[PDB]
Amino acid sequence: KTAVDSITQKKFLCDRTLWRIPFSSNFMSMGALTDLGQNLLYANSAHALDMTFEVDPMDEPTLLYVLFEVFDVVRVHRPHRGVIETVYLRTPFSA
Amino acid sequence: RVGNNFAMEINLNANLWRNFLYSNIALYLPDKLKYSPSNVKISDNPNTYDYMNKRVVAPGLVDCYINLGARWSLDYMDNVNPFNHHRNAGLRYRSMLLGNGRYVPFHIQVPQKFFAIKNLLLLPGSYTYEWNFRKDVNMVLQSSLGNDLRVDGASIKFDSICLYATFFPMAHNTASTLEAMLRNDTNDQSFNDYLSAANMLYPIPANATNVPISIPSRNWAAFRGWAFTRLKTKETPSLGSGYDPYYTYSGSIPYLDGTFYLNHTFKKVAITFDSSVSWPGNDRLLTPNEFEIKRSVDGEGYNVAQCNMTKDWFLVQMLANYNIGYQGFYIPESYKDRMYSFFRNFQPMS
Amino acid sequence: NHGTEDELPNYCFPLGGVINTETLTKVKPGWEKDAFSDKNEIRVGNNFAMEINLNANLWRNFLYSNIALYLPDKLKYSPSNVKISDNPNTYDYMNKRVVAPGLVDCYINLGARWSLDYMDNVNPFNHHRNAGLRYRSMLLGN
Amino acid sequence: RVGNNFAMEINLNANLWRNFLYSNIALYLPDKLKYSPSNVKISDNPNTYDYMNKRVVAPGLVDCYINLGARWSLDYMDNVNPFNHHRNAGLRYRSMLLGNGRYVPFHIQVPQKFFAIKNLLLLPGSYTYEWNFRKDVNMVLQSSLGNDLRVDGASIKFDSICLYATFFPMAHNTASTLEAMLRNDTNDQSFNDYLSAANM
Amino acid sequence: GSIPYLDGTFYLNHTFKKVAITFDSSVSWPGNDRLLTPNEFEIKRSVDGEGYNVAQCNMTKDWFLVQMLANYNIGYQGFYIPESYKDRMYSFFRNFQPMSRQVVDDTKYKDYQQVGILHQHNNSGFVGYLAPTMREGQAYPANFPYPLIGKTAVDSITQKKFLCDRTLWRIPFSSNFMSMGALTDLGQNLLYANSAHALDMTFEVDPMDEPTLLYVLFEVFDVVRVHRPHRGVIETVYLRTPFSA
Amino acid sequence: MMPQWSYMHISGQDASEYLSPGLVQFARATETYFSLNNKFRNPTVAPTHDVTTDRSQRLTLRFIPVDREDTAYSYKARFTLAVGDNRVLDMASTYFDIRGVLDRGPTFKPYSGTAYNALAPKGAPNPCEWDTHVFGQAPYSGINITKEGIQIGVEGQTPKYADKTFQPEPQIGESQWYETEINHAAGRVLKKTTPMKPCYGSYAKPTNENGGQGILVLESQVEMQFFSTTELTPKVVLYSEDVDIETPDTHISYMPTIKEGNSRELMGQQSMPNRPNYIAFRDNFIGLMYYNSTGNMGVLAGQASQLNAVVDLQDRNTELSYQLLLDSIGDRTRYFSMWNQAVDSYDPDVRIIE
Amino acid sequence: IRGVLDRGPTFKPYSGTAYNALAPKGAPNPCEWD
Amino acid sequence: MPTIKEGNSRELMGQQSMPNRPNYIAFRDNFIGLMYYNSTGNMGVLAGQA
Repeated sequence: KTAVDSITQKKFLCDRTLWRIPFSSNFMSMGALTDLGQNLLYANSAHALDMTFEVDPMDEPTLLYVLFEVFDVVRVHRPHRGVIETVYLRTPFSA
Repeated sequence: RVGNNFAMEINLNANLWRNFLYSNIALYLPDKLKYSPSNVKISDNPNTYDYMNKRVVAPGLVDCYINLGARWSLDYMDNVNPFNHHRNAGLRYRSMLLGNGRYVPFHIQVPQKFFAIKNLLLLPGSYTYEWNFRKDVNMVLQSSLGNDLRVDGASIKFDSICLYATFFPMAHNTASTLEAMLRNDTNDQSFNDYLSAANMLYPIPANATNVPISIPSRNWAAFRGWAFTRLKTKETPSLGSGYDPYYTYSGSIPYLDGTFYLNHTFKKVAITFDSSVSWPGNDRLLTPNEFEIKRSVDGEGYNVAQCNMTKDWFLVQMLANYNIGYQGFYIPESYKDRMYSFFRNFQPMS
Repeated sequence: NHGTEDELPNYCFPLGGVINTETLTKVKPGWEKDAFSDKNEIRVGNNFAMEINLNANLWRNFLYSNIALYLPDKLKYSPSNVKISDNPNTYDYMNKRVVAPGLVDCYINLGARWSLDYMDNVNPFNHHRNAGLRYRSMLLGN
Repeated sequence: RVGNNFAMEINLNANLWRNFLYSNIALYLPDKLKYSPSNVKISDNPNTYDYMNKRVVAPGLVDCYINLGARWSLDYMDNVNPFNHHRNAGLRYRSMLLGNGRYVPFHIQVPQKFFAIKNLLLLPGSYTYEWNFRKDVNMVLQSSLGNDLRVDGASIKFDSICLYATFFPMAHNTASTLEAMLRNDTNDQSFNDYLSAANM
Repeated sequence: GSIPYLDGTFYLNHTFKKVAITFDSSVSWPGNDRLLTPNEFEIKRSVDGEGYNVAQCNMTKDWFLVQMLANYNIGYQGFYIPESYKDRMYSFFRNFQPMSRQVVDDTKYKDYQQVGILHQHNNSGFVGYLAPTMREGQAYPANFPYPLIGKTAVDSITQKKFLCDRTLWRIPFSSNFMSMGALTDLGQNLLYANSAHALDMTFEVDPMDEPTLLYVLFEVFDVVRVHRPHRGVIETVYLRTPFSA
Repeated sequence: MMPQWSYMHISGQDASEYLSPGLVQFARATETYFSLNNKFRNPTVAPTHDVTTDRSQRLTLRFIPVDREDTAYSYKARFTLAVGDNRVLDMASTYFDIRGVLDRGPTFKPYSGTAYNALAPKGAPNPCEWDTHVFGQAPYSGINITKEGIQIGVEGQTPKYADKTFQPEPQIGESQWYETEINHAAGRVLKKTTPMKPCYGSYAKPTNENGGQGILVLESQVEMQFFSTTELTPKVVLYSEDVDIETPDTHISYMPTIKEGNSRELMGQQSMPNRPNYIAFRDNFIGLMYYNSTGNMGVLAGQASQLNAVVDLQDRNTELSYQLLLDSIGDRTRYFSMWNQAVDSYDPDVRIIE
Repeated sequence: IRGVLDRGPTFKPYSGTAYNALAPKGAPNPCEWD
Repeated sequence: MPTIKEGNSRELMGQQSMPNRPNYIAFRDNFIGLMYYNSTGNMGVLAGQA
C-alpha cells in the first residue's frame, strides 16, 4: 500500500557469443561464399572501409576485437615419398 | 521446570541465502567497493592473492534483501569476468584432475590444433615435426581469482616430451593403392580454419566512448562478414612476442577461450565504404544509417523482447544465427542453438 | 517423504567457546598458593551447548511453505484478535487465514510417494513455485 | 540491556556437509572399520539388519576435512557395492510403488524375457504355456542394506496368477492370408539373444 | 542387495591388472606386435610405467585404445567424446572416471607422525569422541590432517586410479578391434574353421580379502528358427556357435 | 560353417531377400500399424580381405625427441615422424605426451572454508595464557590429583598417571549431558610463549604417534599447572605446552590491537577462511603450445623437401577457432580428461541473481 | 499376479524418526526413578 | 548406554537416541528373479498341444 514512486530499468546480458553482421544481401546464410562476396562491385575494384563503434564507457583500458570473416584455406600436395608442398590462400586479407 | 523450555531462535533459510550471496557475489565485487583491514598487514600489489584475500567487503552491499523479487544481475558485476569464479565447474574439474595438493607431478596428452595439419592424412616418408611450448605460468596455468602466478610462486618444469602416433593396420595392397591415388594433384587434400577470420584488436582508452577504425583501400571479393566483441586489456596477453613482460593475470582469456562477457556494452555500429556509401544502406533498417544495438528509454518504441535491445538488432542476430526473422520469431532448434550461439545466451532483464 | 538425514546432532556454542568458567587460583606443591594472577577463568567440564535438528527443520519449513499454506480453506481457521476481510477471494483473506503445521508435518505419510488427497483437486499451478509464472513476473520487474 | 544481545554461534554449512558425509558414506563403510557398542545387545549374525544397524562407526573417518579439495572416491568404498544404498533412486521408487508400509497386498504384471518367444508371432492353434516362479525372498525381493531377508522375516505368498493376451483386431481375410505365408518354412521366424554369450 | 550378474550393477572393473590370451599353448593373440606391450593386454600400470598411461589416470594407452574402438570404433583417427546415442548407460566412456589426489609422503616428510582416529583431534570440544554422540572435549588446535597447500605444505606423493561401473570390459575377436559386422572377420578365418584350438587365459587382478568370481562372457551366436507348419504346431531349431550345447 | 550359418541367418541374405515376395510386400504395407520386422533376422558380416594386414605391425608408435631445447620461457622439441611404406597416418591421432612437475604455489586453495576446527565459533580462542593469566578448559574427569598430575586409573593397586606428552586428550570429555560435578579435572593449555590465534583454523603438527603437539627440544617441555578454588588440594590440573601453531587456510578478520604479543585484547580477534582459489591447466590445454606467433612457428616438413608445410600468421587465432569447432561438432558440456576438455562456465544463479 | 507381501520388521523406507524429531537426541521424557 | 544395569536410575537420563538406518525393500528392476530362466530343473514350457 505504501510502495514508493519508482522508475524502471531494462538491460540484457549475452555472454560467450560474438556479435555478427554477415555480408549477405538479406543477412541470411545461403552459402559460405556469400552473394555480396561475389558481387562484381566488390571484385572489379578496391574499396576502403570505415567503421565507427559506440560503446559504454569503462574506467579501464579495453579492446575492440573485430573478426573479418574470410576464407583461410590450404591445399596439400604430396607428389613423392617424404615430400609435402602446401599452398595457403586467405581472401580477403591475403597475407 | 515450570513453563516452556529455554529456547534460542535462528532464521535458517535467511542465513543460508545470505551466506550464498556473500560467498559468491559480495567477495567478487570490484575492488573499488572494498577497503583495507585495520591493524592487519596487506600486500601492495593488487594482482596478489594476499591482496584479494584480505581486502574486506561489507555484507550489506549484497544482502538477502538486495533487489528483492527481481531477476537482475548487479550493475557492478556485469563488467566483471564471470568465469574467474570458484563455481566455474570446468576450471574446478581440471583443478581436481591434477589433485588437491600444491605439488603435482603431471602427465598429459596435448593435441595439435593447427587447421592445416590437424586432420591431414600423411603418406609414407620421413618428416621433421617440431613445435614450441610455453613455460609462462600466467599462460599455461589458470586460477579462479586470476592473481599473478609469476609473483605468487606458481612454477612448472617439463621433464620429458614424446610423440605418439596410431596407425590403422591397413592391408598393404590397399594402403599402397590409396597412396598412389592421393599422390596425384587432382586428389590433393584441403582444409580451412573453422574460425576463418583475420583477427584485429583496436585499443579503447579508459572512458572512451567513440571507436573509429579505418581499413585502407583493398580488395573485398569473397568477404564473408564481421564478428566482434570487447576485451579487457588486462585480460589479453600480447601475442607474437614469445613472452609478455606486462602480463600479470591468470584468469580466463576470452580472446583465446571464448569466455566473452562484454557484448552488452555496445551501443551502435556504422559501416561505410569509400567514405560516403553507407552499408547496407538501401533504407533497410528502421534507423537506415547504422546498426543500433540498444536504445535508452528515449526510443523505447524501437526495442523488443522486453529489454533495451532494438528490433533491428534482434532481427539481424536471429537471421545471422538461424535464418529466423522473415517468417516469424520463435525459439530456434536446439541443435542449431549451440553453447556460443546468440539465443542460448540472450538474457533480457528488468 | 524419505525423511531426513539427521543421524549426527547439531549444536551451537558460546561466542567465546565457553561461558560458565569458574575463578581459580594457581597452586604449587601439601600445596601452597602462588603469585600468576589469583583470578583465572577455567571451565571445568564440557562447554555450554544448545541442540537443533537442522535437516528436520528445513524439511518442515518446505512442507509448511509449499503444501500447508496451499491447503483448502475448509481446513483453515480465522485468527483471533486480528481483523480479516469478509471476501474469500481477497488476498488479505488468503494471507491471514491460519493453518496448523501439524496437518502436513515432517512425519506425514513417511516413506511414501503420495500426493495429499486434499491437494489432488487443488489447482497445482496457482503456486509460488510455478517457474513459468515467476519468470513472467520478474520479466516486468520486482 | 547494556551491550550486545546474548548470542550462540553455529556453522550451518559445515554441519550440513558433515551430516551428508556421515549418513551417506560413513555408515556404509566396511564392517572392519566399525566396532560393537558397549552395554547394548547386538545380534551375532552379520547378515542381520540389527547387526548392520547397531555397529557403530566414528564420524572422524569421513569428516568434512576428508581429502579436502579433491575429487576422490574413498579406497575403502571402491570395492563396496554402490547400489546397495538408500540413495539408489530406482530401488527407492520401486519401494514406494508398493507403499510405505510393511504389509502389502500386491498386484503386478510380469513380462516374458526369453529371447526365443518374447517377440514371437504365434499363429492359430492351442498351446500349453507353463512357467515357474520363485518364492525365495532373497531372490524376488531387494533391500538397500542387503541384509538376509530369510532371517529378517520378509515373507511372500502368491494368491492368483492369470495370463493376459491382446490381439490386433485384424481383418479375417488379411489374418488368414498372413497365416498362410508365415506357415511356409521360407518365412520361418528367427531370433537371437541380445547378450549372445556363453556365461562362465 | 543388487545382483550384478543378473541386473548389470557391475562395479569391480577397476580391479583388473592384465589379461593374457593364448591359443594352442604357444600362439599369443592378437600377437603380431600390435600392442605397446605385445604379449598381453595391460589394463593399468603402477607408477613404474607412467609413460604408457593416459587420460590422466593409471589406465594404459593400449587399453584405452581397445575399449574406445570396441565400443565406438574410435581410435585410429583421433580420440574424442563419442556421440550420446552411442554412449549408453552401460557403455565405457559414460562410466569412465579418472581420479587423482595427493597425500603426505610418509618417507620424505621429516616431521611425519602416524596418527590414527584414536588420537586425531579436529573440532575437539564440539564433536563426540569416536561416535555420533554428544559433544565433549575442549577447544584446541587440530593435529590432523596435514596441510597439502599453503606456505607450509607437506612433502606429498600423488595417487591416480579410476572407476568404471556398470559396464563390461571388451576384447573383440576382430583384426583391428573394430565393429565391422556381427560375424567378425577372424570369426570366419579358415584358421579357426578348418581346425580345433585350445584356449588359455590368464587374468591378473587386485587382491580382495573375500571370495570373488571372474565372470567371462564368450561372445557367440545364440539363435533360434521357429517353424509353424500346421495349426497348433511349433517346431524350433536352436543353434549356439561357438560353444554348441 | 556355411550350411548352418545360412540356415540360421548368421550369414547369407537379408530378410528382404530370403522371405517370399508376398510377405515382403505385406510387411511394407502394414509396417505402420502392425510390424513384422523384428521377427526375422538380418545378418551382418564383416569383410574378410583387403582391410587389415596379416603382417606384424605396431598400432601405436612412440617417437623420442631428436633435439630438445629447454629455454628461459619456452621449450622446443624436434621429432622425426616416420610413416612407413604401406602405411598412412591420420594426424588427428597424434599427440604430444608430456611429463613434468608443477607447483601451484602457496596461493592455491581448492576449497572454501577451513580444514581445522570448522565447527568452532569464529571468535572463540584456544585455551591460552598471557601477562600471568589463564583462560582455559578442563574437560577430563580423573580419579585424583597429586604432584604427579591427574590420575587416569590404577594398574593393580598402584596409581596410573596421565602421560604428559598426550594426556589428557582434548577430544575426550564427560559422557552425560547433566553436570555431575567433577572434582579432579584436567585439560591442555597453551603457554604464553605460543601466540594466540582463534580456535577456528588453528593447526599444529603432532610431535608423537599419540597426537601430542608439544614442541621437543629431544625431550618434552610440558609443564603442569595446578589450580584450586579461591577459598587445600588442587581441583584442576592443566598441562601447558608450546605448539608449532599455524593457520594455513584462514586469516584474521578482526585485529583488536596492532601491538605485538599476547594480551587479553587478542582474545577478541576473529578468524575467517581464505578465499578459494583453483589453479589448473586451461580448457583443452590452451596456451601450452605456440600458435600464431611467427617467432616460435611450428614445423612439419619432409626431410626430403626441407620446405616447411606450416605457415602461420599472428593475424590468425587457432585456439579460439578450435573452441568454436568443438562446439559445432559435439556437446561442450561433457568432460574428457585426456584433452583437459572441460569448458569454462559459471553458475547461472550467480551471474544473474533471482 | 496378485498376492501378499510382508517386508518384515527391518523395512524402514526413510531416514530419521517419525517421533519428536526436533527433540535434542539426549533429552529425556519427564520421568521418575528410585 | 550409560549403565548395563536394568531399571530406571538417574544414570539412564544420560542415554542418547539415534535413528535406525534406512532400508528400502522392494521387487527388483524389471521383476528380475521372479521367473525362472536358465535353470534346467525349472524350465519354462511353450508347446502346441498337437
